Amino acid sequence: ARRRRAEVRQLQPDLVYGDVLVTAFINKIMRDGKKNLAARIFYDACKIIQEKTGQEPLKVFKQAVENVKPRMEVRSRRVGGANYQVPMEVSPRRQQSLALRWLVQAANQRPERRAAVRIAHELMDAAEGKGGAVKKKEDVERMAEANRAYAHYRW
Amino acid sequence: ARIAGVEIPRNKRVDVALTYIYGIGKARAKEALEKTGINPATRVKDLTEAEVVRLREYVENTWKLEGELRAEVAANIKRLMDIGCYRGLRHRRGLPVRGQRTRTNARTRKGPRKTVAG
Amino acid sequence: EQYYGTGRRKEAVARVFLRPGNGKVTVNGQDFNEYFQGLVRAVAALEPLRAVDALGHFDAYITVRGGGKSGQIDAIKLGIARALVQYNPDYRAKLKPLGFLTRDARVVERKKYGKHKARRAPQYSKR
Amino acid sequence: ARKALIEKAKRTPKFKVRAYTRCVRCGRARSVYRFFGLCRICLRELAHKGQLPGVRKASW
Amino acid sequence: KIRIKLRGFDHKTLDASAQKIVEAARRSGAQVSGPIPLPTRVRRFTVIRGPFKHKDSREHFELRTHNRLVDIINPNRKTIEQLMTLDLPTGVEIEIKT
Amino acid sequence: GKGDRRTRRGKIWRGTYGKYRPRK
Amino acid sequence: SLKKGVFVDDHLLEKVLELNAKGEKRLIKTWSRRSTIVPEMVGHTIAVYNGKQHVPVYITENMVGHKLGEFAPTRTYRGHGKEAKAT
RNA sequence: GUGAGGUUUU
RNA sequence: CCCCCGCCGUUAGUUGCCAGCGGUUCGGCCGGGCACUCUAACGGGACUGCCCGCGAAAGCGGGAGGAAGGAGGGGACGACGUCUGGUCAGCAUGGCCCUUACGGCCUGGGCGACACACGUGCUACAAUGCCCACUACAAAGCGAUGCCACCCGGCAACGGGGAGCUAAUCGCAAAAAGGUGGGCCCAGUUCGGAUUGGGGUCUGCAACCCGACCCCAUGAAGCCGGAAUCGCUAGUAAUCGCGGAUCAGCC
Ligand SMILES: [Mg+2]
Ligand SMILES: [Mg+2]
Ligand SMILES: [Mg+2]
Ligand SMILES: [Mg+2]
Ligand SMILES: [Mg+2]
Ligand SMILES: [Mg+2]
Ligand SMILES: [Mg+2]
Ligand SMILES: [Mg+2]
Ligand SMILES: [Mg+2]
Ligand SMILES: [Mg+2]
Ligand SMILES: [Zn+2]
Repeated sequence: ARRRRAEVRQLQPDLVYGDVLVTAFINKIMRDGKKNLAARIFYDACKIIQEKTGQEPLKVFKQAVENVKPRMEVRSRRVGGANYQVPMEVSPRRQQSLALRWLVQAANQRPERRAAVRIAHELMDAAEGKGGAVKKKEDVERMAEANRAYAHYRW
Repeated sequence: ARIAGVEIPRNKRVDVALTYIYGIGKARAKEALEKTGINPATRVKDLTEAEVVRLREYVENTWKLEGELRAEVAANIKRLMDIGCYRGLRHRRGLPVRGQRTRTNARTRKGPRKTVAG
Repeated sequence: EQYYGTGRRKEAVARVFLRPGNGKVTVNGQDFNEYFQGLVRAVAALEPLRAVDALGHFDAYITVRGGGKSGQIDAIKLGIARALVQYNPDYRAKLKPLGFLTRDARVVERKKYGKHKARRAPQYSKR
Repeated sequence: ARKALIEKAKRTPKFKVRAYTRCVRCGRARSVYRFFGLCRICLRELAHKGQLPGVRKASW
Repeated sequence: KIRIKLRGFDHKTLDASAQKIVEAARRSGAQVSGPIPLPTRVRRFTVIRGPFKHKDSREHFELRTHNRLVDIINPNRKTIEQLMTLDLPTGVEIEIKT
Repeated sequence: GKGDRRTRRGKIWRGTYGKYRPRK
Repeated sequence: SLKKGVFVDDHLLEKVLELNAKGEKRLIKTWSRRSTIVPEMVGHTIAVYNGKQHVPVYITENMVGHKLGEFAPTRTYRGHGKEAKAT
């Protein structure tokens, strides 16, 4: 079953600048357990996280908190005739985690030759606040609280 | 930036564009430049325009001309069947000839999923 | 300099060496950015010292032997925390309010039968 | 054969392929050891009578 | 002083020499210290239990090499005698080094 | 790569070092 | 990957070379191919177990350092097909 | 106040 | 009740650290320590035990607190029984035939034959990967006809020695991204890759078709896949890194 509270999945108190919120996003950027190649993008790169955004090297994501998180989407449906289980009264932890796993591939899937552009393909989207999670909150997250037909099937 | 060979990889590093010239590889494009003094991290386009033309005779001294040893790929198969050996029809039936398995893996010289009826 | 602190992750034989001096943090023959160079978790080591307004007047070099690299940093976060016996372990108002008093015991789990790499196994076939 | 496969291999041993690294009492030649001589099957029905101490069950 | 390769079967029966030469050599001249531990060389033979119809899930089989050495601080005619005139030949195969 | 003819670890996976990349 | 010692089997090293003493018929029965074919006599026919049965081999002066190991017909592969798949 | 295109016997 | 793990006064002080202060080649090196350090020996070692709420009844939220917590952690462990499931490709045993033989006798071939078709291991779709200066942070089994630093001949695959070891230093091995690196510039491209016929070294009767594949030739396929699968709950995936076991390479 599932009737049990979770674990010590809250990682660790880190030491660089605090900021356990985006160190987990570095854990989303990295693959194959590789360190000192993903943390060089966020920390050791001194020319792409600054000199282009205008200010504020560490807290670029001020714009990438207020209006970028995907929150509200369907869980899972079987043959389940016409439920449309969008609204759901969703959770802030899932709201953060869908951003942390859905704001990743706007730099990996979008390549560029330069070793200073393919990294911080994402930092301009975080500083400006654009990408694939801005139109999605207007497409998917604005079709639940306006009118009246879907289904009584909830849980 | 013209090369010693024929197919130009369009202005890359001297370890890269000079390599896949026929007759040249990793251990010839790596030692053929450190003797002449070119730093292997530089570009073919950023070479000296005299090093463009004087690094061409060094390649064409000993080994046989481009396409001729590629014809010796088909001619060595001819000379091994001096009496019409069994290795000749090991070659000319579309399969690897070392002795790999050919129902699974080593699907290369066979046509990929070409012919079965059932 | 020789203290009670023995922080053993990664089967690292920990011998931590510190006394009141002048420098912030030292290591065996290097200067904290050449031997510890390579992991970002080594840019700020002395968390039990800097957390209690006792930042940088300790020598804090080591003789630690076993395993890899970041368990030495865990032997600073836990090795200094066991090595504060000079700074009076009856001081119970320096490590208690912060979320600090969980000890490093998370070791990598061992390997079993029918198995490649410690709970990775071949799957079902149904034929 | 079943009985005299031991005496079949006791001719002059030639060289370092087709090794006669066989089990002693039965007719096995698989998973023998340079500390036992017996095989993985005969350590089960011989060393678990108490006949061959040393090797035990660890199970940690 | 001298190295003596102590190999016992079980560590209690190896303590029947490592705890008998020592307590038989402390009291009358040419004293002795306790045994330092050599590494127990636990072998690994993790092989299949069943003869034929047993594919995976095999049992661990070890082989424990219990070994120490006792450091005497003076050898003489009343302590080399205590190495070879007392014996409990049930868990002991020792050697004497030079 | 492991399965390559000559890489850094292609000598490790296949057993011996190369005639251009020796031991020392 | 051949070396300075070109090995022929001691069972079959000089018991193929009976021709070079006087001169006899153009056949002699050797067995192996992992042993090197004899370089002393040339031009004649050497009987050998060629993989399937004892059928001879005949050189035509084209071997300088070529290996005889490509002479083994025993897989009489007629062609493709005849599978009866999905089993 | 609510649920199935829906199955065959080895 | 049987151990790993985090874990100590006592710990043996052949791992021994100038940690005091010692002197040194500036490795505790060396002619006393054991104060700080394992292997392996070991007995103490918290228990929702105390408090306040839910309760006639232990289930009882949380606090103190330590090595950890209310089950300290994984692990070690496998009921009465099922499948007339399978084992003579162990052993003994009933039984069919074979004992001038489905036995041995002698060394080439075969299990790696090819056009397929399902899942199991290595596993690149590139600047986040990569032949590339480089030397390290080593958990444990290995190794005296074996490992083989240094010292070699080395474009070397590897001849011939010796250094240390009848077996924790001496040497295994290289721990891997640690590189503060120069670059490979959106590329079907040094990201990536096999089949290939000639030469040079073999440990080995001998490597072909059944040596590792060693610099060489040469590099076909691949930009993340369909009807929804399937190993994974916080030290769990994932590349990376080490040894055996019959062991000469290693398939
Ligand atoms: Mg090309
Ligand atoms: Mg791990
Ligand atoms: Mg039915
Ligand atoms: Mg003490
Ligand atoms: Mg439990
Ligand atoms: Mg069955
Ligand atoms: Mg079944
Ligand atoms: Mg059956
Ligand atoms: Mg293509
Ligand atoms: Mg191996
Ligand atoms: Zn047996």
